Amino acid sequence: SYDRAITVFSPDGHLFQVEYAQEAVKKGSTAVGVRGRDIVVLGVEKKSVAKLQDERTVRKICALDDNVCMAFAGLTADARIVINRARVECQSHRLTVEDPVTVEYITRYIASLKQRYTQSNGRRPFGISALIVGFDFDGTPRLYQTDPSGTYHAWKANAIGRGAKSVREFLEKNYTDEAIETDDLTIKLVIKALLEVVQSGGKNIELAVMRRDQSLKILNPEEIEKYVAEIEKEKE
Amino acid sequence: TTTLAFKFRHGVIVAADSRATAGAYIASQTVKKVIEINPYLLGTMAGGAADCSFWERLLARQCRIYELRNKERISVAAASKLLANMVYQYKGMGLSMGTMICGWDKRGPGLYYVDSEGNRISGATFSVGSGSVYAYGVMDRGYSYDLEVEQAYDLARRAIYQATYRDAYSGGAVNLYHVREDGWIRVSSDNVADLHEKYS
Amino acid sequence: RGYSFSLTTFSPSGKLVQIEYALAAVAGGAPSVGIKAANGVVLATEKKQKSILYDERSVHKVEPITKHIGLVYSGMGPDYRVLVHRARKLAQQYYLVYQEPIPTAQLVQRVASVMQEYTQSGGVRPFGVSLLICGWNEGRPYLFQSDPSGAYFAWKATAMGKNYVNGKTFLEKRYNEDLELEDAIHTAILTLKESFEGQMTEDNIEVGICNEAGFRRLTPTEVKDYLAA
Amino acid sequence: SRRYDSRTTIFSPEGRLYQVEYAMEAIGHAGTCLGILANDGVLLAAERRNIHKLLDEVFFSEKIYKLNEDMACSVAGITSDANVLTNELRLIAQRYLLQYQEPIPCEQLVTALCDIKQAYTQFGGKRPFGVSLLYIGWDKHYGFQLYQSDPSGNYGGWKATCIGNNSAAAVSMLKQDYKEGEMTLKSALALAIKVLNKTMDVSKLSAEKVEIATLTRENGKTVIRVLKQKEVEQLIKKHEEEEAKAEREKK
Amino acid sequence: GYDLSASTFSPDGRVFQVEYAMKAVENSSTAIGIRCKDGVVFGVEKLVLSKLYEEGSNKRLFNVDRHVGMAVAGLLADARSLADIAREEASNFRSNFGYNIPLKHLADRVAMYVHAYTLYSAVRPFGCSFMLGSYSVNDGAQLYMIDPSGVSYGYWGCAIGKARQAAKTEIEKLQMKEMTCRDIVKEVAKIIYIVHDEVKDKAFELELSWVGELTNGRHEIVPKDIREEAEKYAKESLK
Amino acid sequence: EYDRGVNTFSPEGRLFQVEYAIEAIKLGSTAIGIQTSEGVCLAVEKRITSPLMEPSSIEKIVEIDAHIGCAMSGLIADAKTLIDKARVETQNHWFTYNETMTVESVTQAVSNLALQFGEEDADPGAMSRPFGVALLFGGVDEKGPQLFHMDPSGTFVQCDARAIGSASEGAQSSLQEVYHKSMTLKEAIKSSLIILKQVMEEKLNATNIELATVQPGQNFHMFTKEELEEVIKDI
Amino acid sequence: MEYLIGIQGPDYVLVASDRVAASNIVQMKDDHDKMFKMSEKILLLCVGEAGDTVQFAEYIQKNVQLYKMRNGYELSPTAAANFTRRNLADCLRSRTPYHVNLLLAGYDEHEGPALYYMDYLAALAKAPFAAHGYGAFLTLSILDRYYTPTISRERAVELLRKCLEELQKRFILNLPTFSVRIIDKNGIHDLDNISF
Amino acid sequence: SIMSYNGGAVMAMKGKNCVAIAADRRFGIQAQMVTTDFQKIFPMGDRLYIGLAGLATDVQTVAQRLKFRLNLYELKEGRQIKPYTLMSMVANLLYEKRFGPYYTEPVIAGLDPKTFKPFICSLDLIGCPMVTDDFVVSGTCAEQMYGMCESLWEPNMDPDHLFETISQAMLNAVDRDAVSGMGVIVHIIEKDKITTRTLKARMD
Amino acid sequence: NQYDNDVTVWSPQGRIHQIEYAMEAVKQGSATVGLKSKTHAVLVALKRAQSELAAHQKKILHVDNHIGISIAGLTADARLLCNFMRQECLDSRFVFDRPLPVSRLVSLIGSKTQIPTQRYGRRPYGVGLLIAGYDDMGPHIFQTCPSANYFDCRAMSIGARSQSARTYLERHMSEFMECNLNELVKHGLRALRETLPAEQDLTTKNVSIGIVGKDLEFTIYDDDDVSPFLEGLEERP
Repeated sequence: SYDRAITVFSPDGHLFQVEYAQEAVKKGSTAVGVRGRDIVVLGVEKKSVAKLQDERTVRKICALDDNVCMAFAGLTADARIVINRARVECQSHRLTVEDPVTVEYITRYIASLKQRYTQSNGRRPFGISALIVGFDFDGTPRLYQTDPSGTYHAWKANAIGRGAKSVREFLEKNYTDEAIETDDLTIKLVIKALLEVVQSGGKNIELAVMRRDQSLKILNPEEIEKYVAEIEKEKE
Repeated sequence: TTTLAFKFRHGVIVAADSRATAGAYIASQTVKKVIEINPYLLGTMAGGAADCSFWERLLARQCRIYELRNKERISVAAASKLLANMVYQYKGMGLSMGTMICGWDKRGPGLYYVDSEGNRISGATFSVGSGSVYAYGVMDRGYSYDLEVEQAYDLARRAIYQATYRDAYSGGAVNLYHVREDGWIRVSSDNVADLHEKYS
Repeated sequence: RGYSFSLTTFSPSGKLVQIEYALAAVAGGAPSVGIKAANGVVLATEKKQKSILYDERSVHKVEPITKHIGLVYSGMGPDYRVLVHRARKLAQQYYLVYQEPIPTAQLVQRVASVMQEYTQSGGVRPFGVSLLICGWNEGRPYLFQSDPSGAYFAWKATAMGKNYVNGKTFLEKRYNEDLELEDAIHTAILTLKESFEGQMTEDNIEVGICNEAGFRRLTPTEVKDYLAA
Repeated sequence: SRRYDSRTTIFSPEGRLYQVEYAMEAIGHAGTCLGILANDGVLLAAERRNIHKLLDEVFFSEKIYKLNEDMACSVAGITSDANVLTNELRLIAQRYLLQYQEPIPCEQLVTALCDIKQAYTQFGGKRPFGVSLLYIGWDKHYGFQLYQSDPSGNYGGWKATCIGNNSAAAVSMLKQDYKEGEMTLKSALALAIKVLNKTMDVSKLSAEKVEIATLTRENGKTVIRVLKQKEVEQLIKKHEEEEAKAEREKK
Repeated sequence: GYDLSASTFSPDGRVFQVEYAMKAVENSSTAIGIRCKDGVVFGVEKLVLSKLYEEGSNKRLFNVDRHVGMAVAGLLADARSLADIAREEASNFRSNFGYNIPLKHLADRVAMYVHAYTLYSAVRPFGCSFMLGSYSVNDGAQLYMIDPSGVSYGYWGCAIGKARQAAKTEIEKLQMKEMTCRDIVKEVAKIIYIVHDEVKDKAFELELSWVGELTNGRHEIVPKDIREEAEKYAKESLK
Repeated sequence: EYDRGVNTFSPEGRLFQVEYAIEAIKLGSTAIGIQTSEGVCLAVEKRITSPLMEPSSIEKIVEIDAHIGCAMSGLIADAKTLIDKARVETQNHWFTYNETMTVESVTQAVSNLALQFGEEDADPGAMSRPFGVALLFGGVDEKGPQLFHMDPSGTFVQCDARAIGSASEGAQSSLQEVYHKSMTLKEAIKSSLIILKQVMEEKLNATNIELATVQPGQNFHMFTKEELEEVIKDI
Repeated sequence: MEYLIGIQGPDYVLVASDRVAASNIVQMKDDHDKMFKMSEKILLLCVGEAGDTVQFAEYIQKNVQLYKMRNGYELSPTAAANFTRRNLADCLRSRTPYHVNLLLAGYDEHEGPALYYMDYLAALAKAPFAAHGYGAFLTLSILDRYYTPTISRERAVELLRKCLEELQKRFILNLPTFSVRIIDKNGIHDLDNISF
Repeated sequence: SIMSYNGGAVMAMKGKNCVAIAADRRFGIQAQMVTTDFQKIFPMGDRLYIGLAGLATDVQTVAQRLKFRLNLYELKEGRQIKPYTLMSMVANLLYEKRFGPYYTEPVIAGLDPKTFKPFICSLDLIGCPMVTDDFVVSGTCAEQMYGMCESLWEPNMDPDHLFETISQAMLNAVDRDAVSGMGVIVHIIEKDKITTRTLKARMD
Repeated sequence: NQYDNDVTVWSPQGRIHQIEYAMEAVKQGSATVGLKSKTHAVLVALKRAQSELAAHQKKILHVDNHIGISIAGLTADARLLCNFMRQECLDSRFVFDRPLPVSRLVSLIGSKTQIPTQRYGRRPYGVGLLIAGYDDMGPHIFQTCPSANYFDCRAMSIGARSQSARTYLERHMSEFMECNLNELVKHGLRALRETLPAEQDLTTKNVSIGIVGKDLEFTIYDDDDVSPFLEGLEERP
């Protein structure tokens, strides 16, 4: 087998491959996740609308299990690999423990996988960062982030990919108990947050929501258009 | 052996004899068949004592590792499934094991019966052992979900006593355990001789 | 153990430079030519030797993979030999499985798969040969060229080695579909004469033919008779 | 030895794999291939880049590669890696048929091959597969589908798309011409010929320099067909006549 | 950069890693083995780096089987590993074929083990050249030397180390074939003493071994009495 | 560059990767631990990057067992594997020998993992590089309260009080100034938080630090926000 | 031996099972449920050796639900049946054969209701009605007599009750209560347990 | 025996430019009929049909493995398989599991793709092929089928005579075997068409 | 420059630079002194503390009842080699029911250490050990290097500033052979103290002693127990 150290320490103690993979994440399409009391929202920026793409195939917001969902930035193929591995872990965990997987558990599994690739022989880092949203058994909303490094944190709201720093500053300013209160307000908040980063606006975003004891639901294009028009009304 | 466990409104009772035998010879009359797997759930022994002890101790360490990793105590159902999956690997290799994994969780009081054959089942009343057949009848007549804690203690103690009276390979002292939401408590250990004085 | 990293990788342009260098190695090899007649297919190559001391009969560039398939090369002889060994093994695996002789196209596909394997596998250079594979199956002739890359092409007629472009032009000028195998042999020998750069003789060339009977390499006497005109 | 290692897998300082990109440049040079979805069918059309006179023509096609009863694929890139990938695709589909006794979904097969292609990027110290191939198929769940893949392992679903030489100009022409939901296979074939004439350097589409294939559902069975030289010559003549008629409109 | 691996050639067809490994043995102190009618005698100029080290430390006369003995030059670690390989080879031969291994076969096998390492990049050439010596009534006395390359040849007399050439000049003028072991040990001692350099090397301990008919086919260290007589003769001859 | 392998000594006798990893821990957040006769304290600075990041999830102190807890600095993702081994090792010790595992043994176990990294000729699953963390293990055993520091080099040393992370040098100077053998656990907690307040860039809050103690009587216990607020207001 | 029964209909499939579990001479549990919900519109009824039933069933369950998760649609009943048949047959000659007898029931929008039968040897057969266990011998003839391919679901429930009554009358073992579930286009619909 | 567990019978017969293969429909356990619509004859080509009898699990498994291998072969080659080639592939498949055998006895019946020359053969458990010019049979009722086919078979039968011969033979044979019956399906293969029929039979 | 980075590469001068660097690794370590007499073998170490608060890093380890080691260099590699040695001695007692000979053990250490020096993607064990034990032959002291060569010593020191210790030991070697245990350990302590800086002096905290003898199984005398041995030790101008 190809046994080689792709990742190694450098002078000043930085893992250059991990940093470069985070740079690769930065290039990717924006994603934004906003935790909410009875809802958790995920949004993602369509890199471009080819006008020939089938919208179904290109979706970046995927259900790891019925109770948990994720969105990603970075290399889409690597994202698909980790998504499938997390799905099989979800099913195996359910098999072994006779209970649904918690968001912390699946986040830890994805993080351990990414960290293994950062330290194992002959494997590059997974060039992705993921926003993992789900509802715990109690119904507590959960939002976590993962990085190529393997570190994982919980965020009340966070963004990944291109424009992540700017939109993160924006929702740092704009996050409040008032916006979290209404599910429509959470959706409008994330739509605004994305609207800064995406120049085209309107149909250039993909948005999804999950509610307590509900499956992942992707809003219709006309529905997000209605929300976007609502934002236009709010400005005046 | 005779072991007994049932669920009632104020938790789960677990009872067992203290006799261990090799053929006819009674090797020990003071074995602690109820195994304290951890502070929050506990198990019983029937069949091979070595098999039960070893596999339940392995379950104990796995449960503690799960607690440390997930920062929450394992559910009784999940622990029963860990034990079942563990023993199924060695199916057909001579393991003789009978276990009743008893505890609380978010569900409520939980009682699961696990076997070397592979059965894992939840039930309000279970009894596994040589004298389980005798214990079952008295337990069934007495048992109700609405039962006082003292009444349940009496039912379990007398059930194990009658099973010891009829069955040759069950005897010694009736250890009794009560699971409460905080955790298990070792309520009594009565010798069947003084119980024979009491009941008769 | 052995190295496990691929020695061939894409260059900034998008080219596998090791493969193109192997093609250059093939082009430097001795000429070889193939022509597909209606009733057969002929394989011919120059067998020029360094000196009279060499025994021409000892080794043969034209070799039978099977009763009905044989192939010839231009390039590196050792790589050619390991390839013909593996090709014979592949044909025999096919025969053990299916109990019919391997079709020419399928054998070409399998050896091309091998050649691709050594392109991408770790710590191995590409093969330094291009093979010409001739076969008769289902009452039809076949000629195939397999490159170092692992890509196979079907030719009515073609040339390899030195001056292969000039030879291909000569064949395009001189080829007709209705050629019988004898006339096709004469044409291929003329092509080799185009670039032989010596006095041709039975010893210094090889010819091989495939027909309904099967693959066979012409004897020295037969190629002498053919060379007479 | 580290000294001789090419280190295909490593990231770049900018964050690019760069072997995948270099292979995409290779695919850019290759023969043009397009696919157009239609209401009643889907087509594959491609340039026969090898058009030497002496070359024999004995095959289903040079680059149409039937993979299953219900799907086929066209190729642009390194032909040997393409052969390997198509063999792997057929094995994957037949394994699915063995397990489930149903024909494989088109997207599922595409995902399996793309998982392999990604895996070559992730690890193993091996060169990426220098192939991009178009997939066409029909499945019970979604109907007629057209998919594309890349060396990176990313895949997409396209109503119409092109790969290979001048794929950018091809998609630029396709976007204006394509009518979403209003295309039939005949109009799609005409659009394919127009796009092929635009993309291909040859002033005239010879009808020996193209291989065109169509997938359709007839009587509950997929039929994958390669249009014969007479049919494609008729198409090219009809396109030339239409271009002349537009030339009449010009004056 | 043609000398950084043993899976490489110079443009003039030399494997430089092996030559560098030969420089390694040329650095280390001389060892001489002289064949004779009765048997083989080995001698080593074992330098004492520190006064602290005990006598017999860094032994350079290994015993690879009852009937055969090794003498080594170069890296003593590599020499110890080669001695382990030779011992295993002799043991395996006795196990399979039922008798004491012949010296020629043992030398060939250990030489092939050495040669295996010059080929590949992953492993480096051995940093030891060593001599094998044995006696058997059927085979007679035999002395073989194996270089770091893996070449194995039979020598009536041999030397390995710093003063290989000068030791060979002295060894040539011996009439070895007529001589017996009892005189040959004295000759070995005088040659070791003459080749030793007092200035460059602070001190040495003459380490001697023989195999032959006098020992009845065992490699053994010289008895202290005979070694003392030999050393006295050597210092007398040195003048 | 990849000019040199993972396993190569420098001319000065130091593995380059180990040296770089010991440099890497200096990037990490500061932590302090103190050993007292009444127990040991473990304290860390959370280093909250942004306000929205929920401060609970940062876990730079963890429970290896009831009688051992440890705190970490450096690449915490690397520390996750080491604490996993520590947990399974102490539980294996309980399973086999029916007793608690001493802190020296646990630190010996986790330290054994380090310096087992190799490019090749190692295993199918093996560490390519050294671990990038330094861990402070604290627990009470038959010997008593003990604290051990495990570096990326795999050298484990018992220490009365130690600081690991970015400001470890100044924290160690302050700890040498403050510490005395007769120190009580409350005074040690106060002193540790004082030194953490000195080094921390952000002003100390209940949110931005984490503290835990394990004492002879009780298990490893993490001070809740109320306890932190009480102690900090006391400061 | 536990009893499984299935009766297919025009637009439905009815499935029923005994609710007992037994150790030697004693029924340890009276509410044991032998129906496994592999997806929204398929059920897998499982009887056989102890342990093998639950282990194999849960494996098939995880694989089917993983298929749903990754693809976005559910396996059809026929595909699920062939999948479990494949997994069972693969282990027949292995070191770990599953002695498990299955009855798989499902509905599909395209292909309508389907009931499938598998033996421990892993031979798969679609059936209009089928049963497993020793009670199958008693009850199949009643199904043969009174079944019609156009039976309404109420009539099917009545036929099921007839078969279970025959089991009460003749079958030596005690099977006091039986679960009943029906799969239709809407989904799996639980029905009141037939009881005696 | 193991093969008698599920029963079943298959027969094939050769006529003039025509082939006929027939088999019973019963799927059962040792004495319990489960279904009367088991597929023991699988179409392995445009005009090539394989019929398997033995253990039902091995019947289905071998059919599926053969279709896997054959679909790969046809896609790679680009040509439909020849009957002798299918025979050899089946023999290889069975002999790969020489130990732990598949308990099934194939009967392959079809016309050549190009020549349209009738072909029939049979293979044992471990793949000894047996090509035959008149008829081949496999199953529990093999002796009955053998005697009946020996008597009724005539050389150069037309399609109608082949149908009548094989139909009478299968009916009369399976009626005298306990574990086989419950109907018969027969496939007559001709160059221009395949016609399948179900026969009236004693359900006993 | 080119030759140093890998162990397999032989330099043009006939040397492997990597093993020399590994030897520099042991030179950069807390000093130890190994010493023996006719009836006893002692090991002494300057346990070195990183800080006033820190403990001094167990220099002396137990291999078996009759063998023990003093480590210098990378303690992780030292512990790995110690595990190997302990397993070898355990296997010897299990199989043959005898203490493993000390010379045989150091031979096994030599082979194990030698295997990395000759292969790719592997490094020398960056440790030098001083091995002390009592066998049937008598007291033995052995030194091992990162290079697999090992030596048999009357007395020896390794680590930082150990040349002065070797100087004192070479001067006083004659006295050591016929010596009581207290006088021998005191000699070794003086030799060790030579390496220590002039500002610092030996203390109960920073000294560890390891002793094995005919009747004494290998024993490590700690900070409290060194006080009898360092009760003398007059002065060090």
